[PDB]
Amino acid sequence: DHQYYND
Amino acid sequence: GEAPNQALLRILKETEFKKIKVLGSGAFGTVYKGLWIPEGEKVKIPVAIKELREATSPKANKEILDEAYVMASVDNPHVCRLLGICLTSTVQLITQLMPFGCLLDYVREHKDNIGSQYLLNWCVQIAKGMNYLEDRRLVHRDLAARNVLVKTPQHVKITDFGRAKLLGAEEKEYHAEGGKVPIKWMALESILHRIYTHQSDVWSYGVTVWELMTFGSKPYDGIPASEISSILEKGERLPQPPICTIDVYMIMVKCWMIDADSRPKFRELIIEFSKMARDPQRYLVIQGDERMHLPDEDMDDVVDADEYLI
Repeated sequence: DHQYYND
Repeated sequence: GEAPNQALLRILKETEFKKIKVLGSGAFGTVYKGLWIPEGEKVKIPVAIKELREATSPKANKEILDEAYVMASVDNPHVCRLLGICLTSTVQLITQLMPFGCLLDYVREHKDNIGSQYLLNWCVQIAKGMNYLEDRRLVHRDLAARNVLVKTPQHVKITDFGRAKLLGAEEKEYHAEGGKVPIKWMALESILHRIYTHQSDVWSYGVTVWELMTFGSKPYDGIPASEISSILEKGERLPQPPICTIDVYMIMVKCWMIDADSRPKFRELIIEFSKMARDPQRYLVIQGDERMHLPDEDMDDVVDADEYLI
C-alpha cells in the first residue's frame, strides 16, 4: 500500500 | 534565456498566526489548521500551517525549503501558493487552507454524489494548472489525485512540489537520480531511464483523470510495481472506466502513448475537456446525474488567500 517504491 | 525570478518570499512572525486544530501529524511534523493575521491589517486568512519536528535533519530542512522556493514562485488559480514561512526553532510553512482536503479522498468519500459536471471541470482545472507550470518551465514529477487539493467542490489546485524540477530554458529533459518514486503514475521513459518532461507529466495527468473517473480506484491494483514497466512495454494500459464514453477514454489513452511527443499538450487537454464540460451528460454516463448536489468555525474579517494580494 505504498505509492512510492525504490527503483 | 531565463528571466529573473522576482517572486517575494514572505517571512512571517509566529505571533501573526494562531493554530486552531490539527489536520494531520507525522514524524516529519504536524500540520495545523489556523488563521493568519497580518500585522495591523484587520484581516484573517484561513491557512494550513506545517510545523516541522525539532528533530529534523539539515538534509530534511534543505528539501522542504526547495519546495517552498517552488511554491513561492508560482502564481496561478489552480496551483497552491506559499503564503510564507516562519523561521522558528522548527521551520513552519504557511499555505492556503484547502478545507475539503485531498481530491483522491473527496471522490472516495463522495462517490455517490459527484456528477459529470464536477468531474470534467476538475480535469479542465488540473490541465490549466499543469499548462501554467509548463509555461513556467516546471516539471511537477508527482502529479496524482493525492496531490490535488479541494478549496471547494468547484475549485481544485495542484500541490506537493517536493519532486518538482525547473528546466533550463535550453533543456527539454530532466535526468533523475535514484529515489523512491510513484511507479504507477509514471511515464515509461521515466521508469526505464529516469527521464522526465512536460509530456511525462501528461502521462500522470492521464492516470490522475482515471483515478477521478473510477471514483478513487487504485491504478494497476493487485499488480506489483516491479512488473509495471513490462506490462507497459507489452502495450497494456489501465482499463476504460465504467462511466467513460470512448471520447473521454480515448483522451486518457493518448496520454499513455510510448512516443512522448505523440501525447497531447496540456493546452489541448484544456480545450478538449472544456468542450466536454459544455455537455457533460454526453461524455460521462453516471446514474442519477441530473439529481446530484455538492456543497466549522468570528468570520467577519475573514478573507480567502486568493483575495489577499500584496
